[PDB]
Amino acid sequence: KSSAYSSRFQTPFRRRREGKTDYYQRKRLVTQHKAKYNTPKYRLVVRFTNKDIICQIISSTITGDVVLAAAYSHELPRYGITHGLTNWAAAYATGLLIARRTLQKLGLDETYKGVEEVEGEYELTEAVEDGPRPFKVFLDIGLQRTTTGARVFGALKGASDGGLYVPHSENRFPGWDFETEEIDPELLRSYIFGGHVSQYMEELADDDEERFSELFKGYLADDIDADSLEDIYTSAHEAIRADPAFKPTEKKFTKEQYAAESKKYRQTK
Amino acid sequence: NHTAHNQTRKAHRNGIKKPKTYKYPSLKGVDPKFRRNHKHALHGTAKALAAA
Amino acid sequence: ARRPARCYRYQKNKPYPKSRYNRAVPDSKIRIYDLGKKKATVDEFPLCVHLVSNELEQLSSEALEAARICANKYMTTVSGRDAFHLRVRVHPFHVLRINKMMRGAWGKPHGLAARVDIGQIIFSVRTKDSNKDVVVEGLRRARYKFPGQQKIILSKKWGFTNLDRPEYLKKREAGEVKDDGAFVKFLSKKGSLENNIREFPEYF
Amino acid sequence: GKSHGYRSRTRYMFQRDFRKHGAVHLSTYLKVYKVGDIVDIKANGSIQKGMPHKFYQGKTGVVYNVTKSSVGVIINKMVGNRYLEKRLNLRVEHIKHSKCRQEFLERVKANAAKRAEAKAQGVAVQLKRQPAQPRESRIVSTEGNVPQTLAPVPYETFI
Amino acid sequence: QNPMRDLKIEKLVLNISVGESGDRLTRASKVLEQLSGQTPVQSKARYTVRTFGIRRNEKIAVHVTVRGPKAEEILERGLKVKEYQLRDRNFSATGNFGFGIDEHIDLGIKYDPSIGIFGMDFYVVMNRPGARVTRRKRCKGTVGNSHKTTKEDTVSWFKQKYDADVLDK
RNA sequence: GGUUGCGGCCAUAUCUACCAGAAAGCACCGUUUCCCGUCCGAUCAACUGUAGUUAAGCUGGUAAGAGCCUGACCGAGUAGUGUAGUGGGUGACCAUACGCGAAACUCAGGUGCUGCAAUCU
RNA sequence: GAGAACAGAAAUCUCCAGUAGAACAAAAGGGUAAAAGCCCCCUUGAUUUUGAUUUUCAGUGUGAAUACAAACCAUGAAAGU
RNA sequence: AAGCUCGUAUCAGUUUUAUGAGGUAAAGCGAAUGAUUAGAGGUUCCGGGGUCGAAAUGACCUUGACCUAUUCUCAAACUUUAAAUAUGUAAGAAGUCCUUGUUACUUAAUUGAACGUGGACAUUUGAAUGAAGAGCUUUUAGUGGGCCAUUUUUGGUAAGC
Repeated sequence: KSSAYSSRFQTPFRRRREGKTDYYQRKRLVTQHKAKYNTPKYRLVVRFTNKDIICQIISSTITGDVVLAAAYSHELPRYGITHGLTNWAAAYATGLLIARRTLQKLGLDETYKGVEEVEGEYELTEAVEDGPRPFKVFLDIGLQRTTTGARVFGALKGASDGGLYVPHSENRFPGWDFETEEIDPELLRSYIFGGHVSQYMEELADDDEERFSELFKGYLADDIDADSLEDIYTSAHEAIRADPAFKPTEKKFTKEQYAAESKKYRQTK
Repeated sequence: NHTAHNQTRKAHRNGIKKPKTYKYPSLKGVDPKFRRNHKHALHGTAKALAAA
Repeated sequence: ARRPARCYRYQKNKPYPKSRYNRAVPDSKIRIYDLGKKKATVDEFPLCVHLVSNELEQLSSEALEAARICANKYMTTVSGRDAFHLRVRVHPFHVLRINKMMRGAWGKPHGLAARVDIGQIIFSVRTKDSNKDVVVEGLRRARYKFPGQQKIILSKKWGFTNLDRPEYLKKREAGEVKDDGAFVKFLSKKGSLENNIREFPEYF
Repeated sequence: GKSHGYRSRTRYMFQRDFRKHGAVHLSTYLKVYKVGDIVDIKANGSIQKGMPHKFYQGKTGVVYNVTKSSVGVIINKMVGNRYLEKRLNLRVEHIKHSKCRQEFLERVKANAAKRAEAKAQGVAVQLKRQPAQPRESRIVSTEGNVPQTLAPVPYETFI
Repeated sequence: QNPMRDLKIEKLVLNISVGESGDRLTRASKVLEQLSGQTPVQSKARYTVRTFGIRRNEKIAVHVTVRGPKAEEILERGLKVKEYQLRDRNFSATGNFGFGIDEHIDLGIKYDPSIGIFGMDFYVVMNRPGARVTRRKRCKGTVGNSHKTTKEDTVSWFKQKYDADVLDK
């Protein structure tokens, strides 16, 4: 193009060129009642890549955001989940994980236990009587389009069942009836564990057997049938109560051997 | 029709006076939500300093 | 009817050009601004004689016309139409108001004018070195028409260009110069190499 | 007739700086504001809700209130032969802290710290500022820089 | 050569413009149901003129998009309606093309009496895999010059497939 | 050092034309049983990461490139301007004294820096 | 701009570019691009109580606006508005 | 005019340092929006002609537009940029630091917020000059036709307009 176009062009912000943010929404989340002067405004950031889930507790400062705690789907094998890592179930598990991580990184894991026996009900985390208040965070789904049944409201549910008071309304959880404006909790509890995957597996296991294995080639490794997912995911839910703390990997190198190779691939000037 | 000659001279004769700012200004335009708690705070401070 | 030009001479008011705010304006009497061998290269006519001002006044679109005519009727009739290139620099855009009638003393446009400052070219004549005695006289018969002290100048620049004679020859001896219809295209030492070499292949 | 409105004569005044249209950068809603703070005013025509009047453009004032999405400032205004206090409520996009105080407070820190230092040293110091005093004596060398004589230049050969 | 570089088709649009509205458009809409299995969409008008007698918000044209192997099938049975002969002018810049036909029963449909004869436009578009990025919400972007379909690649693919007749006139 | 998520400053980051990219990662690519959404599982939702791949995307380079940023013995202490005179000039305008002082051209250089967490031969 | 039968300068359809050159009830200016513009869904904050403040301004009114408090509501998954 | 409270405070038609706002002059238009002269290199299935032509989505002259780099000159109601003068604010005692008491506001919170106690700093008490005293109140007279000059400047041809 010509020069008059470029010399009077305006570059949008870097992350709006990259497409990874919405400032019209960030201005609504980050900003706070000024009489609440320097207090933070905590967001449950949640993102669904092609094969991994990210969850984060994010505060906002001037020179970038600040991460209190975060969770990724690729450590759930520490508790027992090995396949179906981008799932409504894995989202609920990771929400419970991040919640139970933060609620002892702050020191409230005893007062607010959340719900220990899920039944798929819309229940908001109340405050204790004459004690600390729940951890009040909010939620921002990226550029995602909210639709009922989404993978992300599973994480919302796991969070609120962990205890950290994410306000929400049931009309985007699945099993909500547009007609009568009510919810079916049993369908929701089915989707918590394997209800949209186990049913499909035990459908194809007598409809089309070869294709069932072509897709679920991994669920036949340790001999997981399409009924053990309940006792698997609840054992995950309980181990997360047992030991939600983050314990990082062990590195084969020390951040200089890592850099030495890329320093002879990066194609300097 | 609006000959504004000799107005600044009249102004500067008797002086252009600043408003004489005070300590403890008026709390009329402030947040009532804060005003009430400030009120209830000062009485507690007075009760705490009467004994002490 | 017309006013005398000794009324609208000096830069008194601020300029009031033609636009949507001032749409209906009578058109100028000068329309031509270029005469002689227009389609003639910079190589033919090296020498440039200007006609500079010495005051700050207004020039009328009919004065420019009757000066151009009496400067072109001499050169063309004594040397030849293809001997020179004459260019009028200034253009009349200012507009002049008249109270043809003080309740509602606004004025209706009837003429145009050209704003000049202390040091400003009006006429620029491009010729060879063997035609300056004619050029100077042809501009002498023009300084009589429009008012003021106007001094004729013999430039150091080549033609209507910006470079002096020997600097321009330095540039021409290499491939740093290409011709246009009647102007030039200098070769920068910056830009896209491929396009820079496509044109000006005599260089390098 | 003549018009005296609320945004008259604000054509070149409230239009954004060139190549700065669009959303406001988030560091406007995160620079926190307390009472007693001192601020300047610059209004942006992208946020029509919370504007000042054109008289309060470029002015400077002190804060006296803090609410959601907005603050309130005290500004002294000339009219007739006295100054009137004006308590006006603005949003935060139209506000920037004034560095006149953030450059003063560091000098407070510096002179306080050096009054604590000299009070440990055993010296009596000066910490009032002073203007640019005149230049002192010096000896100017001629070892490499011999003076180059000069003369003015004529009119001809320049023209 | 390369997987995810072949000029795979993505969709085909069966546009029909009539010029007027009424039962005519419904008889233009009860025809594509069998030819596609999907409902058409009735396109609304845009401007005004006396020659064609149209006004805004009026339905004069109808079309349907179709993807998957159904577009391939329909094009295979609709190109021997043309004897597989296509002209270079029918190929656009970006390597997508199309063509008109007049007899909408030339495909072999069980002729409905109540509709008659009206033609049918086709315009098929293709794109090498990985063109999602121009459509998705998060992290949009364009595709490189090494990945853009053109007349050159499309006539190659259309000579390699369909076994002949691209009239390079 | 590379990468992801969230980002701050918002072109030194953009734009055009090519080239290269181990590692993981990101991404594309596989299927529609389910919530859901579309005229069109194209987008969007969900499922497996299982089947294939860097060609795109993405990152990094290259261009005596366009554009942008920085800077001065470039232009220029010029144009303009506050003050002064029983200064000049028919006047327009101009000069000088005290002071401030640009822009455009020109030339040279630069072509993202970084913040929290996680991860990579 | 390149393309598709009837189809043209133009009806409908598809692709590339596209910093606004469009539209925003109304004059002009300003402002606005995952919106303040187009389409759709839900809606009545176009509501009650009185106050504080800005503008023209004697710092009187009237008109129009700005930011809060006590209530009730909508809308949104939510911050929020 | 009457005075009242006070006694060099903290004010000032002032400068300096620091820190902000403007869109006037100037400059620019081979940068946007408009106005504008010139020829050159170009493009047509597409503005009109002439020629070869049965006719061509056919060839050559030709002329305007669109394309491209160039060129002459402008804008009070165009502008990337952007001065001079004038203008807003701060330069401490009603201050700084430490300690930590109150509350029905606020915080995930013994969180910050506002106001505080008790300590330390009080001498160059935090730029210059000067200060014929600073502050405050009441009451009322006359006026409420203006004019001349330097500079800026609008109508007007111009005026002791």
